[PDB]
Order: sequence, then structure tokens, then C-alpha cells
Amino acid sequence: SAQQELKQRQRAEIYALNRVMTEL
Amino acid sequence: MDEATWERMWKHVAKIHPDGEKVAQRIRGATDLPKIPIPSVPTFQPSTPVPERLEAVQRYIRELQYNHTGTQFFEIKKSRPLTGLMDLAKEMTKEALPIKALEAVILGIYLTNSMPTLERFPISFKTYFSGNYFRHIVLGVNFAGRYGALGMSRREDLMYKPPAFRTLSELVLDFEAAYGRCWHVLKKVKLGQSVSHDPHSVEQIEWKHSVLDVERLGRDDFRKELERHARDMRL
Repeated sequence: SAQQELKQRQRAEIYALNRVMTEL
Repeated sequence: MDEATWERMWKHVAKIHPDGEKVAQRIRGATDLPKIPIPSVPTFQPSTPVPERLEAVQRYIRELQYNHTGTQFFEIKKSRPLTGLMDLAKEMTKEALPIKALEAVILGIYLTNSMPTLERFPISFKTYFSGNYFRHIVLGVNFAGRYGALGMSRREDLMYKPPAFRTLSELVLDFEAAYGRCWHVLKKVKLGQSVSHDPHSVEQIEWKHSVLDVERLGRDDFRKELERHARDMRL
């Protein structure tokens, strides 16, 4: 549950990063 | 992923992005980031024609997004038995993170094992641009004697192809033309054998059953060697 929360927080940041890197 | 890999990703981001650390400053710990829906793994009615199923498979692959982060999220050992690669494919659908070309090939196999009238085989390319070599791979497919492809690419015309090409030659020549439009020279084409539809198969994918030197073969022997591979697969 802390594990799932950690992975969901990471996933949201991965996709936010991916958009920035895609735009670059 | 673990603390160490996570920091490695952000350290890499700082070196390749121009603003470097300010990207990480904006994103890391941000509280109102978009929530990304977990893409729904496509499932298929028996009434749905295979080409329509392929469209849905490719749409799913695209929804995961091309991985531009600089960090690969799944390690793919190409010599692994198929059953292990299919366990990995399942993990990819559960974690739902961005992917590159080889990951999409594994996913394409995983999501079409339910289609025994569809044959799947990898097609890898080696190309040359601006003094450097590049490698790419897609999942070639064959339905009802026509050829197409599934995959993931930075370019729209280097992945998905509906299964409408009458020969394997015409499919590969379409990729070659797309590479020419992006100013790449196609150097080699490596074609695999058909992959088992059994996700518990322990055999390996044969990635490089045929290796074609485009430049040394010439137009007619290029096509002939492609026809030979297609025959090899119909066994």
C-alpha cells in the first residue's frame, strides 16, 4: 500500500517528465 | 523502482536536458500532477476481424507513450525463453510506463497470442544517418496472406502498418522508403522466425534468422532474399 503509493507517485512523475522530454 | 535507479533517472535528466536541474525541481514532489489513467489492456470479441484487433493492440501500445525519459524501465534479455518475456509483458501492462521499440515488440506478441490465424515475427533495421548507425525493431505480422506491423517509434511511419501489403518485400520496402524520407540509409534488415502463440513456451525468439545486407544484395536479390524468408516462415 505504501509500495503502491510509491509506484503511483513515481508513475505520475515519469509521465510529467516524459511530456517535458517529448517537447524538448 | 528503487531509490538508486530513481535518482539515476533524475541525474541523467539533469545532464541531457538544457534546464537540467530545474525540470526535476518542477516535477519532483509536485502535488497536482496529472493523473495518468492505466491503459486498458485490449480484449477481443470473436466477431471482431483480426485487422480491427490489430488496430486496438497498436492503440494500446501508443497509449503507453514513447519513452523519452532516457531511462529504460524494463530490462529485456532477448535470449530469454518466451514464457519469461511474456511474464515481463504482463508486468509492462500492470506498471503502465513509457516504452521503446523492443518493449512494444514483446507487448505485441503478448497481446496477439490469442490470434492463432496471425503470424508474428520480428523485423529489425540497421540504418545510417549523419555519420552514425541506428537500430530499430518492429513486430511484423501476417494475416490472410497480407503483411503488416506493430511497434513503437519516434516516427509515425516507422511502426504500425495495417496488414495490407501483398508481400514481405513490399512491407520492408515501405519501411525503407520511410527511412529515406527521414534521410536515413537502410543498411541491414534482420528478420526473425514466427513466434509461438503459447505464452508458456520455453523456446527462444529467433531474432536474426535472416540477415540481409541491403547494399551488397542489390534490388533484385534483396527482394528474393525477402521472399525466401517468407517461405522459411510458412513451415
